[PDB]
Amino acid sequence: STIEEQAKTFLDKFNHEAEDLFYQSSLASWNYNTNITEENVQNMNNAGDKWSAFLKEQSTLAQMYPLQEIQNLTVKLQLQALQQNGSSVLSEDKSKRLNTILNTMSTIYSTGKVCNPDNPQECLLLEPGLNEIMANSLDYNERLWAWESWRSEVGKQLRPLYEEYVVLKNEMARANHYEDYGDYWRGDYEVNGVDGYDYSRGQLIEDVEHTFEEIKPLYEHLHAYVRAKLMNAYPSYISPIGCLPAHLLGDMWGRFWTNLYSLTVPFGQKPNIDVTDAMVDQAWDAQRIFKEAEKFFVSVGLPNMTQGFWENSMLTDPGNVQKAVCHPTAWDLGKGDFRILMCTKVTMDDFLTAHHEMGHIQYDMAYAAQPFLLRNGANEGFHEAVGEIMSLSAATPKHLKSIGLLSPDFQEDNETEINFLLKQALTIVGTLPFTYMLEKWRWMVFKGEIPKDQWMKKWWEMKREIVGVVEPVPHDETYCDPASLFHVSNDYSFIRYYTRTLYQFQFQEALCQAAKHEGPLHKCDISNSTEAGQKLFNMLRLGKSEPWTLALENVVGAKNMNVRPLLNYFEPLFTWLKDQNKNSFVGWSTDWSPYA
Amino acid sequence: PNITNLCPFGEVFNATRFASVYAWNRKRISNCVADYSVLYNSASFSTFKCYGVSPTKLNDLCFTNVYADSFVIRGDEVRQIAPGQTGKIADYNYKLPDDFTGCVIAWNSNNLDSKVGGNYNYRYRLFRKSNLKPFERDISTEIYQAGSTPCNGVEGFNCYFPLQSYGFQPTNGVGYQPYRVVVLSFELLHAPATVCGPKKS
Ligand SMILES: *[C@@H]1O[C@H](CO)[C@@H](O)[C@H](O)[C@H]1NC(C)=O
Ligand SMILES: *[C@@H]1O[C@H](CO)[C@@H](O)[C@H](O)[C@H]1NC(C)=O
Ligand SMILES: *[C@@H]1O[C@H](CO)[C@@H](O)[C@H](O)[C@H]1NC(C)=O
Ligand SMILES: *[C@@H]1O[C@H](CO)[C@@H](O)[C@H](O)[C@H]1NC(C)=O
Ligand SMILES: *[C@@H]1O[C@H](CO)[C@@H](O)[C@H](O)[C@H]1NC(C)=O
Ligand SMILES: *[C@@H]1O[C@H](CO)[C@@H](O)[C@H](O)[C@H]1NC(C)=O
Ligand SMILES: *[C@@H]1O[C@H](CO)[C@@H](O)[C@H](O)[C@H]1NC(C)=O
Repeated sequence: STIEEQAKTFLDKFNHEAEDLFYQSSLASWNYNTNITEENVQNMNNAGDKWSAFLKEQSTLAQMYPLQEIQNLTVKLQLQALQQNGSSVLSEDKSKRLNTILNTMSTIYSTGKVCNPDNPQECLLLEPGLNEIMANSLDYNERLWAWESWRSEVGKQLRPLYEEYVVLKNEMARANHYEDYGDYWRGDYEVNGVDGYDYSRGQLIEDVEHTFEEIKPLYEHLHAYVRAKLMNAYPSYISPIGCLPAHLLGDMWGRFWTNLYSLTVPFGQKPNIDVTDAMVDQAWDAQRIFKEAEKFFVSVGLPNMTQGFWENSMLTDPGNVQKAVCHPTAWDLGKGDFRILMCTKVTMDDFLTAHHEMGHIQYDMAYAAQPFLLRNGANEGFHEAVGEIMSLSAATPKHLKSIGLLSPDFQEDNETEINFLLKQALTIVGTLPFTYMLEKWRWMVFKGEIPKDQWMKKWWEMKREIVGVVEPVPHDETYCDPASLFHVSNDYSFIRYYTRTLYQFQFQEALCQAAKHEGPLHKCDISNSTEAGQKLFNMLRLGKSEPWTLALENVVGAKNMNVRPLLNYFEPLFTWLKDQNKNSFVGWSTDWSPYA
Repeated sequence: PNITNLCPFGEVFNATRFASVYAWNRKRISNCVADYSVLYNSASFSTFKCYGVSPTKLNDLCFTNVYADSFVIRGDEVRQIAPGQTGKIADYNYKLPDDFTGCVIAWNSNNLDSKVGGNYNYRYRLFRKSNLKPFERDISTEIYQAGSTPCNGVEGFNCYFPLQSYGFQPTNGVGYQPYRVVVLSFELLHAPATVCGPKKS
């Protein structure tokens, strides 16, 4: 009869025929990931082509129902999600060119092998050949060689490809009534039609700048401390007044600073909170790791894992004969099938990763009651944030003492809390200016603020201005230094990490206030608290049915992303860094004073 | 006295194949001895929810006829086999009256009714113009008209085929695994009641 009932019946037919097909595609992807064999690659490609063709035909059918004649918010949300053209609005030649460009960038990044000139008989791939060198070497020219050689080969291959990529993606986005591809990425946070809780695509950039302006003093103090310690590690290269050299940050790109914890530790003489040896002494299997994670999630009141999870997940490396991807991934395959693919070792990192991925699984299980096309996070930030809050809670010394993994006579003084907070800052605070600068640069590239002949002059200028990191030697326009990273070369949004980082501490303050923790925020553990789990699960059960602003009201009581919980989390470390920076100079100069 | 001629509950519960929920099988059970304690004391049933009568006095009471309706649904759809419920199964496939006397027995059948490729031998009705009357069977395969335009017998736009297949894989969750449901309907009519329980010696 009416248009709304027609759309509801069409959505019922869609959910019905898109659930089994998504399950087939996800099962084929799982069988490829647990068994890397060429027939599994072919089965994955066939299932993916069937899924994409079915989505094209259903979007084509879906557009015939106009949006403004539908008043139910959930039906309008599913119809908005389905009616996106994607690349279908673009011409078939240009769509094939875009798909070819994406595939060849994926192959160039995955099979990129770089080694030293005049010694070409064997070469090292990025993982783990170059990762280990970047994370563990203490030699200036070796890290400089690895960094410049990988950006030479990868950037000089990827620069014309990226120049084609920006034009094709802008053409596709403006064909979809967006300003640019950056507006297309910012449309994930767009809320329209809800009174008061509306969020605009243009408000995202303003909110990110407004939060980063409050990030900036803490990052400046952390940068000054890291500069002083790296000056101690490398005596003559680092200037007291200038930026940090790019190849010394502990990672390939400067994404995280967590590999500088050995060099920049405050109190090395004091012990660490490493629990690896304790699990080795008690012979903790990976099954025991996941069962302890399940005990954590049942202590907070969330549902425990299904029988199909324990039967069908791969929680251990299979062996030499069977090949599998080593990256930890939680899979929502569909039809109530939830699995974790992790090559779990007996380490703290794998235990925290088990908590993180089971948090992903809990988030996926919570919105299983929702319709199929609404089975996602409210935005891209929440899905990662709910795993990172479990990583926060499990890493606390109270949780380790509670489960017996840490000695009950371990002394928790202020120095261990300072060095733990510094490790968490190197992981968490250090990625924020890099993430913000990368997304702002990509937004200005898509918007046309930066011409193609001026991409790198602006980019290093942005890095000196925001991240406080200087290039070792100048790069011309033959280089493509951003696209050496996984997310930018493979068409992924990058603001999800910034939003994830702020949502992480907002959720942490909300659940710790729910759990009635009476101390510092970093000493807070959300186990044994049914009300914290209930406050979490109220948002978790919604999925994408409600706006992310309303979900954030449901958890923290605020309608917008907020920066104060992060600053409250690192406040002991902030006071300690302000005490330690009396003699040194906070801030950097954008000039070429150390080296260029 | 000594009792023989038990009611054929083996051909209902232990059947090699069950019907689809749109075409649910109805078996009329008459003139035999119905021993209900064999069913109640079984550990193989997940749901044994009886409405209008208790299972303990079933083996005592006597009824004129017993209607055994058998079908297969999903795990999350077992709750809709109840008086007063709402859903695809209750509205469009199998409707129970509000004044229902009988028992709803359901059990997981992932072992039998799921194959690795996917068992699509079980269809449900997804669309009908109106809700079903209680104990009604709809086996029509006429194209559902959701729009003003005539379908003309072809599945195009706003015109859908009303019967849709279940996807049953053994790796599915418990809310998507197949459940065999047998509904027993007990009525007393003015004819002499012949389906009686076993009498103790
Ligand atoms: C992985 O693939 C090989 C190649 O066909 C197959 O023999 C093996 O059974 C597979 N592994 C599992 C666990 O099924
Ligand atoms: C929107 O539709 C859903 C069914 O898809 C229904 O449960 C919900 O109540 C509707 N909301 C409104 C406001 O009509
Ligand atoms: C998708 O592309 C078609 C083709 O021009 C267009 O008519 C339709 O409005 C587009 N949909 C959206 C949501 O932009
Ligand atoms: C999950 O919790 C329920 C409730 O106690 C329990 O019956 C079930 O056995 C648990 N699941 C597993 C796999 O142990
Ligand atoms: C820890 O507390 C003691 C006593 O208040 C103080 O002397 C010391 O400087 C503190 N250390 C740090 C790292 O804050
Ligand atoms: C949480 O509950 C378990 C079981 O009741 C208990 O062993 C554990 O000590 C509790 N955690 C804390 C921090 O009290
Ligand atoms: C059906 O099969 C089960 C499985 O062994 C058996 O225990 C039972 O006696 C059979 N008959 C009935 C009527 O349930």
